[PDB]
Amino acid sequence: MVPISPIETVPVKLKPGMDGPKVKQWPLTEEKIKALVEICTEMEKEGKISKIGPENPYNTPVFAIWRKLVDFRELNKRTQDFWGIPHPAGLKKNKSVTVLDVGDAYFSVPLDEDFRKYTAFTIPSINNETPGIRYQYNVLPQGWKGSPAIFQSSMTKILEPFAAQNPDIVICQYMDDLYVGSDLEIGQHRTKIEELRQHLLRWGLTTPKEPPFLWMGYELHPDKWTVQPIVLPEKDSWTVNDIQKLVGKLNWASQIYPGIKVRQLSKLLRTEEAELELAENREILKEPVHGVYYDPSKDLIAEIQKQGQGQWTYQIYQEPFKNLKTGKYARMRGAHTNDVKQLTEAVQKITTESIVIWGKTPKFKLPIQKETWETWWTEYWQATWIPEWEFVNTPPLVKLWYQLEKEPIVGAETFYVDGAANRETKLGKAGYVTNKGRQKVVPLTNTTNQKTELQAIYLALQDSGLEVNIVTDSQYALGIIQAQPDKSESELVNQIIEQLIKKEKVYLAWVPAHKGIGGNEQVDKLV
Amino acid sequence: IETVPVKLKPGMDGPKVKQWPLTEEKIKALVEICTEMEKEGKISKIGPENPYNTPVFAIKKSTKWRKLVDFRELNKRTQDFPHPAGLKKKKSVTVLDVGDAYFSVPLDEDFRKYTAFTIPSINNETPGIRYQYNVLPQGWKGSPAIFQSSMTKILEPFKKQNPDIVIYQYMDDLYVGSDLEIGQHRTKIEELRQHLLRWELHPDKWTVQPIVLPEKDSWTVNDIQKLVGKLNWASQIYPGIKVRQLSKLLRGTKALTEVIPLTEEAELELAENREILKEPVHGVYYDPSKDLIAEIQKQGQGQWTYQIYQEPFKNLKTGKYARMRGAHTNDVKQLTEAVQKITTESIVIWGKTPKFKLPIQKETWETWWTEYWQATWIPEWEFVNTPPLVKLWYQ
Ligand SMILES: N#Cc1ccc2c(Oc3ccccc3OCCn3ccc(=O)[nH]c3=O)cc(F)cc2c1
Ligand SMILES: [Mg+2]
Repeated sequence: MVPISPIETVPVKLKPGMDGPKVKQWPLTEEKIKALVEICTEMEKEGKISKIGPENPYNTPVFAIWRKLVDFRELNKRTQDFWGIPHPAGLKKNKSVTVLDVGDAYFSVPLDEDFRKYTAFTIPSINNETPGIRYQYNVLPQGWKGSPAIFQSSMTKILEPFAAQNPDIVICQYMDDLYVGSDLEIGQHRTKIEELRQHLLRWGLTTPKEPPFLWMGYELHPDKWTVQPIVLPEKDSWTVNDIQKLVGKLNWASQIYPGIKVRQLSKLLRTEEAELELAENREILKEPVHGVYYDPSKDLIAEIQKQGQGQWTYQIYQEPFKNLKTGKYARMRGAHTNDVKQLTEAVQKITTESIVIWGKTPKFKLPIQKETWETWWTEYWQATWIPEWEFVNTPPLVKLWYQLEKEPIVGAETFYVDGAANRETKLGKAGYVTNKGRQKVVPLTNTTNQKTELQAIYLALQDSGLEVNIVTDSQYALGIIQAQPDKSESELVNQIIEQLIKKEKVYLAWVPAHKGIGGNEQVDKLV
Repeated sequence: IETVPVKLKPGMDGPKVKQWPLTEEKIKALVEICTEMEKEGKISKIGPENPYNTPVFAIKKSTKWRKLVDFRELNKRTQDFPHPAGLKKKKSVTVLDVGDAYFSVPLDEDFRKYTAFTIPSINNETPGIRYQYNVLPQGWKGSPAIFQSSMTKILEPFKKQNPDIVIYQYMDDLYVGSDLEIGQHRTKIEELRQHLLRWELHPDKWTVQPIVLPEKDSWTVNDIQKLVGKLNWASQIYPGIKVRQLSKLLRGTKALTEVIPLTEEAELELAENREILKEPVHGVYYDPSKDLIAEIQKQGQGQWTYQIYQEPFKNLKTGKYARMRGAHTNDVKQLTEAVQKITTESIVIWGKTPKFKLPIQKETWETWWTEYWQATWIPEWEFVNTPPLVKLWYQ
């Protein structure tokens, strides 16, 4: 007998202060008992388990479905703590790719002796007239918390030297499988696969699929990758769970499939738009498309498009018309925002995803003028940055809709504005006075201070020329306008934006309230 | 040569922290470096029985890649283990990297499991390479605390030779203050370095910035409105600020560009305000127990302002930063260098790092800050999403 290379066990402890699980054995039928007796008998013959005595207080429940089912949930709760899927678009094209799934994975790796005492289970005897049969595991049990970690660690440990000895091949390892690949000749590749199988066999690991590979919702073909076909459930009544599943499926489809919109359906989990959206989604899922694999010798490119309503879409590719992958970005929840910020966030996201998948940052093609971005980042109070990028013109283009002056405008009328409201009666007033004598006060029902100050500014914008200076005492309004939203949840703010867009020059000054500063009248709106 | 027992806080478990994605070149550098460190027994591979993980990335101080470990979580979870106030009063201070010594001291066997880290793989094609430290890791707060005695015994003759020199130690860095001349300072630093082999900051050129008001022959309405706003702001800081006579000028409705002549009461009031602002701030103390807060504002054109305080409107220090090195086109690089400088100054003055409030979105900073970061330590930070009105008041 050629001696099998020994696998060194991983020391395992329970959680501190806890003891091993003790659970009464469930009553079972006679057939179940016989089946379990036979199974445990042949398993004991193979050396996966061993028979124990009364000295072990710990008991793990067991069922039969044959096939044995040991429930270690309690042991899992009392066992200690132990230490992302690969993305197809990140894979590199190889002339040959072989899959090797090791059988009897967990049962091929030994268990730490000092922990075997806790994996003890008992087979109920017939009619309960004799003591149940006692057993304990000698290898990694199926369903035990610590099995996969120890298994994969052992696997890596055994795999290191072969990988070191063969730089001309690439080996991936997910969980219980090995994915080998090379640009060698078919015979040489198959031979090296045989060698690997021999090397694994030395340590006592048994190994045996051909393209296309059905793996983790993906379909892997030699020259390309895609997703397994998406099935959108059709029912006249859509429940919350149905919408969650539909959102999950559409998100999963959105990686390869460009233009997938999920805003409405996700908004319903807090219309004609939603129906047309899902119909367009069924329109996109009509003719399937394939993604390609990654070539390190060519530049990595990500192009972004504004999809409207806080939605963005991006394509990652190296050559035109051939995508590596795609995706989308929904804007974060906020009261105010502009296109440039959302674009920046989207870029950040794509960047992180890229570094995860390809280990590098791609060059960006963005729908924004260099000048626009320049103005933005130079005048924006926050610090902001984007990596290397160039402007591609594919409307809608991201632009700055209005810009506030840094200095007061000469020849421009000066609108001193103010607004106030009564807290309990919700009654208020808003208006302005100017240096040319122009005044206005408007009374308002159902409002607050902020709304009346905003309203005052809006009034100043409505009744003024192409160039205007505006004085306000509101830190709130100035706070909103200094954030430069191009869109807002509040209709008033949107109207003010609409006013600013029409303006040529606008200077927005601020003064402290109730300091007796002339032209600033809190007295008109207090009545 | 012998391991001193190290434990954790009363009921705090070891750090489990997600390793963030690394670029390919950094992963390569870390692989090479950690291979070399594995050959020298500095670190050793571990199994799945170790749940704990601490983040790790790669920097450049020199074209050689350096290994940086984010020991923040471990430091705050590590159990609690004499600031030379004459260090900030010195003419010059030079910082040295004495981390290379830390790897000569063995680490307590029971604590190593907490210093576990993972070199990540691209696209998750293989499991990450996990290591644990066998010696004292750089970036851990316990390392200088443990090496403190040895460092004392090493630096004893140099300190006894010329006691015009202050010596402080923080993390992997060794601060040396003196009153000498830059050339003699560099020769002294060379002699100190070769003194450590056998075994450029100017603190006096910083101050606490006063609040200044404009001096003008003629004032526009806008000028006076800004003045009144600024003085009103300053009223929160200083007791005797009054603006009623200046606001008295603004009375009526006038164009922003119209020139308004100052009265005698207005000029007097303004002068009184100047005299008040020339004084320091009343009752400003440092509390070693409380936390240091650093606020930074972007002024544009490479200009950045900052304030270190503990209580609102009670600044322990204020400063500016306009230093331009290759950062002209990049805001985030600028902010990173600024945060570093501020943290260093804070280390010199109080012997500890402050908590920052960065004028940046979390996502941007979190994505890019590790590219420009040359410092062996790391501070804590939070993000201010609302624009401060007080920006130009510090300009
Ligand atoms: N079931 C299954 C499964 C199968 C294979 C997986 C996988 O192949 C690779 C393993 C090692 C190096 C390169 C590999 O692939 C690159 C792309 N690629 C794919 C298929 C093909 O036929 N040709 C080709 O070029 C990598 C992986 F990350 C997961 C895999 C999963
Ligand atoms: Mg008001």
